[PDB]
Amino acid sequence: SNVSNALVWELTRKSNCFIKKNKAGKKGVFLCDPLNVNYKNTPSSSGLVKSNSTNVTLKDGKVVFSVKVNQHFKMKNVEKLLQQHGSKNKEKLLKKYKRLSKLY
Amino acid sequence: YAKKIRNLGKCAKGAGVDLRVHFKNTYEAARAIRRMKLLEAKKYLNDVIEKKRCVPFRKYNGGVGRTNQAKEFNHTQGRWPAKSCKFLLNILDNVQANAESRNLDVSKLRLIHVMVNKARPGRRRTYKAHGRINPFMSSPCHIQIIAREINISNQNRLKNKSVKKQQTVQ
Amino acid sequence: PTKIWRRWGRKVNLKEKRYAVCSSIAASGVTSLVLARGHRISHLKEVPLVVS
Amino acid sequence: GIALKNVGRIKKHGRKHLVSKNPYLRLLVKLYNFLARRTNANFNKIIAKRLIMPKRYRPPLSLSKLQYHMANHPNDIAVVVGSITDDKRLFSLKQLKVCALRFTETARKRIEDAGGECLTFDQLALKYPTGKKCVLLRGPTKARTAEKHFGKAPGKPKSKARPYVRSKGRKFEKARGRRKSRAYKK
Amino acid sequence: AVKKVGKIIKKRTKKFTRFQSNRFMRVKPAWRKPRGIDCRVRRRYKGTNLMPSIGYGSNKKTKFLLPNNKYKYVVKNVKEMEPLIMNHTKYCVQIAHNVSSKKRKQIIERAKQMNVSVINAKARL
RNA sequence: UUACCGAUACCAAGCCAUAAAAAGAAGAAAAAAUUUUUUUUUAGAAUCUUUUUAUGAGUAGAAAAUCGUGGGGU
RNA sequence: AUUUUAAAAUUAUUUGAAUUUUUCUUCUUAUAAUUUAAGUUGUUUCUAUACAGUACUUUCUUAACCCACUCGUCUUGAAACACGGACCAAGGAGUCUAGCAAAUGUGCAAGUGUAUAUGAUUCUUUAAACAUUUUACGCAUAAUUAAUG
RNA sequence: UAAAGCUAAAUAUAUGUAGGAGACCGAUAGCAAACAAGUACCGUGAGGGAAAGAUGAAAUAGUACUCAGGAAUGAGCAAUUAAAUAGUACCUGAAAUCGUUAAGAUGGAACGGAUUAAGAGAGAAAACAAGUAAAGAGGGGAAU
Ligand SMILES: [Mg+2]
Ligand SMILES: [Mg+2]
Ligand SMILES: [Mg+2]
Ligand SMILES: [Mg+2]
Ligand SMILES: [Mg+2]
Ligand SMILES: [Mg+2]
Ligand SMILES: [Mg+2]
Ligand SMILES: [Mg+2]
Ligand SMILES: [Mg+2]
Ligand SMILES: [Mg+2]
Ligand SMILES: [Mg+2]
Ligand SMILES: [Mg+2]
Ligand SMILES: [Mg+2]
Ligand SMILES: [Mg+2]
Ligand SMILES: [Mg+2]
Ligand SMILES: [Mg+2]
Ligand SMILES: [Mg+2]
Ligand SMILES: [Mg+2]
Ligand SMILES: [Mg+2]
Repeated sequence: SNVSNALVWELTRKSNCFIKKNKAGKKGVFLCDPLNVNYKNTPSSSGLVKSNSTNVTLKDGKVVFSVKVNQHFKMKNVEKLLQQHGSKNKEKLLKKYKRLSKLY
Repeated sequence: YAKKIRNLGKCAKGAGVDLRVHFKNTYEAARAIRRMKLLEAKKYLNDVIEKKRCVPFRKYNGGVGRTNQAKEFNHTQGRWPAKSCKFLLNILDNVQANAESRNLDVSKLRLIHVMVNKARPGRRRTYKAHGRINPFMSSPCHIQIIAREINISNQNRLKNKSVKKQQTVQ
Repeated sequence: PTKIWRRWGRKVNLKEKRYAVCSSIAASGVTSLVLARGHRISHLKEVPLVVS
Repeated sequence: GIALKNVGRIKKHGRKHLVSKNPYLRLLVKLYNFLARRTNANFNKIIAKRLIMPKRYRPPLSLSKLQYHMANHPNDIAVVVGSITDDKRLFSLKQLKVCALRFTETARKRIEDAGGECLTFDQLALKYPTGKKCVLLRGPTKARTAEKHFGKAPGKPKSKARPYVRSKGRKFEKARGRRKSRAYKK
Repeated sequence: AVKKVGKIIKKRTKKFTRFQSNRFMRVKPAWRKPRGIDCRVRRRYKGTNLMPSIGYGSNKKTKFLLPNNKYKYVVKNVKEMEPLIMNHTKYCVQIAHNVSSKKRKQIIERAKQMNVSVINAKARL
């Protein structure tokens, strides 16, 4: 009753501690949230604002599948996870996971 | 030292710390010297101290006279700065000694770098006029000297063009 | 020159202060806000975090 | 060049965006702006504008005044973009349904007692998005004490502007130019 | 003049130098707008220095893009690299001037894995 | 009498900013490879995004948005 | 991601009229495509089978055409035969308090402000923060009069 | 209840001494004074009143030795140092100014703007080549 997603967004559009914005090359303002898919600073993409969200991360070396109430896991496996708790975005996530896999 | 050298085995250095001679005169002397064989430079310096050949004052030439000797350097003005020459002579001697200490033959040595910088001036007072103290500073100088021993892309079209040009010429 | 009689403190309305306190408490409540504030709270179940 | 006023560019004289950083109020303006633009209902636009306005132009509307305004048409919902204050000078309170930005606590209590309803703006929107059966009201705007110093300056004849004075009493601004006896009057 | 490369139009390759910055050392070239009656630059006489103006601005769409067509993003740390896994064509990394050689190498490695361009990979090489 | 040359004015088009105006809380498009892989994008930040039109001189002065320095909390 | 649609236009068909008898005659019944719609598309070279070259991008440096007077300043008017400025570095000028007002934000609202001071299981920070006793005072809520009022 | 008197507390403190703090200053700042500072120095005198910090971890590493020098210094195949272009005027070492070398220009200024050109430097992150194949050197992740 006191708190809602819009309100949260309003609170944290500016004063976050995941926002990183480029001083050099002024266009670009990123959100480095644990539950942000594409790393845009928008209410419709951020982990903080959205209720249900399912990002893939790197965390500490090994890739982690994260979910929102908050859950953590570890290509086929990823797909299965998505199928289990899911709500285009899935495709995007999958794509991201591929990229993450490439890293080490 | 201010130069670029590559092989210091063929070079002989020499310096003066804070010489109590006028920068301008000594600068002139240095200019006169530079790119000379060392021995020839020495000879020249000796001549100037015995007032036989002048050093031509080309840069710092305000008021400096109009000697007969300056014709040798295509110039009107010149002087015979004695003290400066003596100081310079000393440093040349030092350089020569250094060369000797190394295995450099002093016949083949050229002055590649005769640098004279101005050093920090010693301050004295002169008294003027209506109770006015003015500075009466020396203009001493650092001298550095370095003697030194002395003795793509083709392309097919471009190629074709070239060939054509050649043919045309023929 | 700087002087000791610059106004150093500010009076803040008691009520306003109280309100602020309440709002901070509320914030501490809300998980997302806490996260934003910078804490590594992803592995805590309940964010009004109460202990025996 | 071009012989124009303000060179081409159109002056707009009022507020633009609310300067407030009150997240709830920002949300409200967002909502009502949206409503204004889509449901081009006038009402909504007006509401949005009033939300944007500064604190003096959202003066407090007294319960008594609200009651008076509701008098002729009952049951329909008075909306007030500012604060509603209670009135000790009222005795009885009717069954009032009022939307406001703020209710002072006592006023709210009184309303509750009356068996009335205190609606916030979001609730109103939810209920009456085109403002059907609503009534916009304003509190007394130029009833402010600052406004009593404005207008024609005291000095100009027939001006009812309060001079800015330290205090009241004979010693303060009551002689020359305030009575025929000391040169002139006003 | 105008400096087309592709879709990038730059209207003014020359920097706007301070008026008279050429004449006195004490006056640095950093643009400063001449106030002052009788300035001639302020008054815009033919043949003097030009005044930077908003007319010179680059098209909103290509603005901060480098010749690469990529927005520069400065990066101090591996964690920061991560925001641009989903933007590896639009943004290009620059490694911060203060980053150590080992750390720089690590960053470069990460960038290669991501397929993201590094504009100063050669620092301390 | 023609023709011409000729401005930062005029005209057409582009781009910048300002002002106002429209208007806005869900989805595969293509190419390249050889029916399936690879390549880019797959937007929705309200002081924000998209588009439109007009306009742009300026001392004293006024305002807004930016930029930077020393220190503070985060 | 449906005003790059719709229609206009055009081509090749199909039904019915018209007086401008017409291989561009017009409208309209239907159907397909097209661009004259619905802001540039293609083809072929070259760069180039290159990792920097002498090409390409860019900095500086010189020339050349045209232009360009010493900035600051008071002044109707400064390039001035007005003044200040040899050069360089650092320092160097609307600030802080009191009280009033307006503006705007914020709280509460016929109230509001806990003023001194007290109290606490308050004591590195704590010179803050918290609390207000198990009708203080301010400003406002009423004005007006020289005044008893 | 005047013309006699005393009296603790709450209060003040830019002086001194001793503590403790700071959204204070950081050597042209901060006390005038970070240093043998109310010192040197000036004034008959009352008074006036500066400048001046930093090598290095360690000088219990402060420049041995050799050559040339009258000596200062200089040089070294020599030497402390991690480093001496950290050599006691020592951290960093800007500008003005001056030196060396190179390149360039040069008929009573110079510089500048707009526009190219010619030089001379730098440069590949758009300024070509993804992948596929063969086998080297690495690193990861999973599946059981
Ligand atoms: Mg104007
Ligand atoms: Mg003028
Ligand atoms: Mg203007
Ligand atoms: Mg001219
Ligand atoms: Mg005059
Ligand atoms: Mg002038
Ligand atoms: Mg005069
Ligand atoms: Mg004067
Ligand atoms: Mg003068
Ligand atoms: Mg002066
Ligand atoms: Mg106010
Ligand atoms: Mg007595
Ligand atoms: Mg007594
Ligand atoms: Mg001092
Ligand atoms: Mg080391
Ligand atoms: Mg050094
Ligand atoms: Mg140090
Ligand atoms: Mg030093
Ligand atoms: Mg001449």
